[PDB]
Amino acid sequence: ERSKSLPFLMKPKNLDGSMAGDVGFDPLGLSEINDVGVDLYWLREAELKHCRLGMMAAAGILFVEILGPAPGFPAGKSQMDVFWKVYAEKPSLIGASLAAIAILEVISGVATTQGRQNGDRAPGDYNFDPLGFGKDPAKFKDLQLKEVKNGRLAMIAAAGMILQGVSTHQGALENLS
Amino acid sequence: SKAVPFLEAPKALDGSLPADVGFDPLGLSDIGFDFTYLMVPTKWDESRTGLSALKWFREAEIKHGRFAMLAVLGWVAVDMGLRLPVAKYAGYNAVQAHDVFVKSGDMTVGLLAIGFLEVVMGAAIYEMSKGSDRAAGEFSFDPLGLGKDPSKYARYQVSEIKNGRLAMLAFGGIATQAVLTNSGF
Amino acid sequence: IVAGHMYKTNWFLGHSIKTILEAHKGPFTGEGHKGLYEVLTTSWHAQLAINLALFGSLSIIVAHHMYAMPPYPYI
Amino acid sequence: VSFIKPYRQDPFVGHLATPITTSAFTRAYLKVLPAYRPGLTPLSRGAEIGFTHGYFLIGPFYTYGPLRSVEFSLTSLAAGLLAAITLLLILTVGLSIYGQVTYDVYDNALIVKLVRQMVGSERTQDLPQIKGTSELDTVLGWQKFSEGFFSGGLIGSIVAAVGIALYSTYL
Amino acid sequence: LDGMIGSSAPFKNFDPLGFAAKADQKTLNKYRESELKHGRVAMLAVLGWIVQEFWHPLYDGKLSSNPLKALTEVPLIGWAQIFVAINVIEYLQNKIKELPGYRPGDYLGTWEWVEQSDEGWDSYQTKELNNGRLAMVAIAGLIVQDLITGQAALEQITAGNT
Ligand code: CLA
Ligand code: CLA
Ligand SMILES: C/C(C=C=C1C(C)(C)C[C@H](O)C[C@@]1(C)O)=C/C=C/C(C)=C/C=C/C=C(C)/C=C/C=C(/C=C/[C@@]12O[C@]1(C)C[C@@H](O)CC2(C)C)CO
Ligand SMILES: CC(/C=C/C=C(C)/C=C/[C@@]12O[C@]1(C)C[C@@H](O)CC2(C)C)=C\C=C\C=C(C)\C=C\C=C(C)\C=C\[C@@]12O[C@]1(C)C[C@@H](O)CC2(C)C
Ligand SMILES: CC(/C=C/C=C(C)/C=C/[C@@]12O[C@]1(C)C[C@@H](O)CC2(C)C)=C\C=C\C=C(C)\C=C\C=C(C)\C=C\[C@@]12O[C@]1(C)C[C@@H](O)CC2(C)C
Repeated sequence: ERSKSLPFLMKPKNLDGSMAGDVGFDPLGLSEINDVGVDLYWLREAELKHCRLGMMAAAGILFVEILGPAPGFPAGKSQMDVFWKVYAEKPSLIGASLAAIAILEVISGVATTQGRQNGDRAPGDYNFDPLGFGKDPAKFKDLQLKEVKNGRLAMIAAAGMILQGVSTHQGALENLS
Repeated sequence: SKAVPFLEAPKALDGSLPADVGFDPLGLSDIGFDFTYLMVPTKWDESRTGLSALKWFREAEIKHGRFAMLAVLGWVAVDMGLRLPVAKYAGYNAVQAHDVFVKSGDMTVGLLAIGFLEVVMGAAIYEMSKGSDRAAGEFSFDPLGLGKDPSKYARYQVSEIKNGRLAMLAFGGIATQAVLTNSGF
Repeated sequence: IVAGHMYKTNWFLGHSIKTILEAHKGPFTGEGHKGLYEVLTTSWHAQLAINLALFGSLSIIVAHHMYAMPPYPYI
Repeated sequence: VSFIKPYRQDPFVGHLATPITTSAFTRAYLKVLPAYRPGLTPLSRGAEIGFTHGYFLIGPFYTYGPLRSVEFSLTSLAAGLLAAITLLLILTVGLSIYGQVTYDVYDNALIVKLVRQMVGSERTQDLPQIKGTSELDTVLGWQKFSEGFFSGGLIGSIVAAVGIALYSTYL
Repeated sequence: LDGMIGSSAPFKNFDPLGFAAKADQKTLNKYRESELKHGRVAMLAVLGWIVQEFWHPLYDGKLSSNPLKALTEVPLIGWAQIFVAINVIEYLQNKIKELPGYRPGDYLGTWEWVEQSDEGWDSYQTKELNNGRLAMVAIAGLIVQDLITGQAALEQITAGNT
C-alpha cells in the first residue's frame, strides 16, 4: 500500500509494477493526470524520449571534450559555445539536422497518439532493434531497466552540463577540475 | 491540565499526541482552519475529509525542532572553526556567512534542494490530510534501526519534541545575542 | 494570463459562472442574475448583442486613444 | 426582502410601489406641499403656489434677460418683474381656460354619492362619472385656485424683487 | 438591549450602564432615533473633514483646509441656507414620524415593504449602526485633536504628531 521509494507515501494508483524503473516515486501524483492529452502513456513516452536525448547529449559532450572534435570541426571545449562556431561556418548542417529532427518528431507524436488510441504499442517503442539485442524476454526487462536508469542519470547530467556551459562558459571536465 | 493548572485544557489536547502536557494558554489547537489548504488551496479530492489544526501544528513543531537542532549545531560549528574542506569558505562567522554565500550562488542551490525535500514531505502531509495512517512527523526514517522497541520509540519521540523546543529557544537566543558563549556581540 | 485562471473547466479549481451570477441578488432586483447563464449559453443572439456592443465601444475607445497617444513612429 | 411590490396589491395597475412612489419621505413631502396639504381651501393652495412660482420665476428673467446688468440696475429689476408678472398672467389664462373646459361641478364629493345612490339616468359626465373628489375638481374650486395663483404670483414676484434689490444693495 | 437591531459580536446588547433595562418602548425608540441621527451626521462630518482637508474646490480655493477654521470663514449667509435646509429636512422627518407603522430611524418607510425582516436586512441595519458609531467616535476624536493640537487630520498624521 505504501510506495517502495517513499515509505511515508501511499502507492501511486497508476504505477503498479509494470514500467521499468518503477519504485513508486510519484509524490505529486502526476501519474494520475488524464487531461490535455496527458496520461501515464504520454508521460512515459516523454520520459523515455528525455532519457534517450539526455544519453545522446551527455555522450556527445563527453566524447567531444575528451577525444576532441572530428576533423574539420571547431574546437574550444565549451560545448554550449562551440555550437555557434559550427553554425557560423556550417549552417546547412544545423538546418538539415533540425529539419530531420522535426520530421522524426512529428512521426513520433503521431505514433504516440495512435498507440495510445488503439493500444498495441508500448510507450517509447519504435521497433528499433536492428542488431537484435532485445529479441528474447527475460533480457528485455533488464535492458529496459538499464536504459531507464542510464537515461535518468544522463538527463540529470545533460541538464547540469547545459547549465554549466551557459553560466561558466567553460568545459564540463574543465568545471570538474 | 498538567501545566498552567488554572486553565482546564484547550479542547483537543486529550493526550493522543506524544510530549503532551496540556500547555496551550491561547487555545491555538482549536482553529477550525485546515492548514493543508495552504498547500492544496481547493478540496481537490472528494476523499479529502480534512486535517485537524492540531496535527498540522504537531507536524510543524516537529519540523521546527529538527530545523532548529540542525541550525544550532551548524551555528556552533562555525563559531569554533570547522570549515568545509574546499575554497571560498574561509572564516566569515555566522552573522555574515549567510549573506556572502547568498551572493555566491550556493544558498540558492541549498534553497532548491531543501524545497525539493520539503515538497516531497509536504505531499506526505497532504496524503495524511487525505486520510493516510501516517502520523505527524513520521517519515519512516530509521536507517540505523534505533527505533524499534515501541517504548524506546515513544521515549525518543518525547525526547525529540522536547529537544526541538529547547533548540528553537536556544537558536532564538543565539541569533539574538549574536553568540556569547563562543564569540562576541 | 492570470485572469485566464478564473473559471472552473476540468478540475476542482476555479469559478462557475452559474454560481457567481445566481449569488448576485438584491432587495431591488428580485432573483437577480438567476437564469442569465442559461440565456447566454443557449442563445447566440444574446452573446452577439453583448460582444457587438462592447466591441463597438472598444473600437471607439481605440479611436480616441490612437490620436490621443500616437503609438506609431511618424504617425 | 424586496423593496418593489405591486401597487396596493393590484398586479394589473400600470404602477409600482417603489421606494420612491410609496416611501414615507415621499408621503410626507407630498402631503406638506400646497397642492396636497390638508386643511387648505383652493384659494389658499392657489395663493401659495402662485407666491412660490412668481418668487422663483422673477429670477431667470432678471438675471439673464435682454436688459441684464452685472451691477444692480433698477431697469433690469423692473424688466424682470414685468416679464415674471406677464408670464404669471399667461399661466393664469391657461388655468382659467383649462378649468372652463374641464369641469362642470360646483360641489364635489357629494354628486358622486348622489348618483351612486339616487340613480343618474341623465346625459352623464356631470351627474355620473366625475373624476376626482377634491375641491380643486370643481368649476368654483378651480376658479378660486386660478385667482389665488394669480394674486399670489403678483405678490411673490414683488417680494422677490424687493429681496433681490436688498441683497444687491446692502450686501 | 432588546431584540432591537444593532447587536454585534464584540458586545451583544451593549448596555453596561443599564440605560435600556428600565426604559419603556417610547424612550428606547427615542434612543434609537438619537443614535441613528448622530451616526449619520457623524459619518457625513468625518467624510467632510477629510475631503475638505485634501480638497476644497468651492469658494475659489481659500477657506483654509483646516476644519474649525473654515467654520468661521463661510460667508455666514451660506451657513443660514444650510441651517434652513437641515431644518426643513427635520420638519419633513417630524411629519414622517406620525405616519402609521413608523419605525424609530426609518425615514424611507421600509416598514411598508419589509414585513418579516430577513437576516440580510437586520445585518445591513447593524452595519449602518456600527459605521455610525465608529464615525461618532472618529469625529469626536477629530474635533478634540484639532482643538488641542491645532492641526487637521492628514496634517497631524503627515507631520507625525501622534
Ligand atoms: C538548518 C541547517 C543548516 C543550514 C541551512 C546550514 C547552512 C550553511 N552551512 Mg552548515 N551545518 C549544519 C546545518 C546547517 N548549515 C549542521 C547540522 C552541521 C554539522 C554537521 C553543519 C556544518 C557546517 C560546516 C562544517 C560548514 C557549514 C557551512 C554552511 C554555509 C555554506 C553552505 C551553503 O552555502 O549552502 C549550501 C546548502 C545548504 C547548506 C542547504 C542544505 C541542503 C542539504 C545538503 C540537503 C540534504 C540534507 C540532508 C540529506 C538531511 C537529511 C534528513 C532527511 C533526508 C532524512 C551555510 C550558511 C560552511 C560555511 O562556510 O559556513 C560558514 C562550512 O564550512 N556547515
Ligand atoms: C456634517 C456635514 C458637513 C458639514 C457641516 C460641512 C461643512 C462644510 N463643508 Mg463639507 N463635505 C461633507 C460634509 C459636510 N461639510 C461631505 C460628506 C463631503 C464629501 C462630499 C464634503 C465635501 C466638501 C468640499 C469638497 C468642500 C466642503 C466645504 C465645506 C464648507 C463650506 C460649505 C460647503 O460648500 O459645503 C460643500 C459641501 C458639499 C459639496 C457636499 C455636501 C453633501 C452633503 C453633506 C450630503 C447631502 C446632504 C443633504 C442635503 C442632507 C441629507 C439628506 C438625508 C440624509 C436627510 C463647510 C465648513 C468647502 C470648503 O470650504 O472646504 C474647506 C469645499 O470646498 N465640503
Ligand atoms: C504541436 C506540436 C507537435 C505535435 C503534435 C502533432 C503533430 C499534432 C501530432 C500528434 O498527434 C500530437 C502532437 C502534439 O504530438 C508541437 C511542437 C513542439 C515544439 C513546440 C517544439 C519545441 C522544441 C524546442 C527545443 C527542443 C529547443 C531546444 C533548445 C536548445 C538550445 C540549445 C543551445 O545551443 C543553443 C541553441 C545556444 C547555446 O548557446 C546553448 C543552448 C541554449 C544549450 C537545446 O536543444
Ligand atoms: C531538408 C534538407 C536540408 C535542409 C536544410 C536547411 C533547411 C538549412 C537551411 C540553412 O542553412 C541554410 C540553407 C542557410 C542558413 O543561413 C539558414 C539555415 C536555415 C541554417 C535536406 C533534405 C535532404 C533529403 C534527402 C537527402 C533525401 C534523400 C531521399 C532518398 C535517397 C529517397 C529514396 C527513396 O525515394 C526513393 C529513391 C524510392 C522510394 O520508394 C523509397 C525512398 C528510399 C524513400
Ligand atoms: C522571542 C523568541 C522566543 C520567546 C520565548 C518565550 C518568551 C518563552 C516563554 C516561555 O518559555 C518560558 C520563558 C517559560 C514557560 O513556562 C512559558 C513560556 C511562555 C512558554 C524567539 C525568537 C527567535 C528569533 C529568531 C530565531 C530570529 C532569528 C534571526 C536570524 C536567524 C537572523 C539571521 C540573518 O540572516 C539575517 C536575517 C540577516 C543576515 O545578514 C544576518 C543573519 C543573522 C545571518
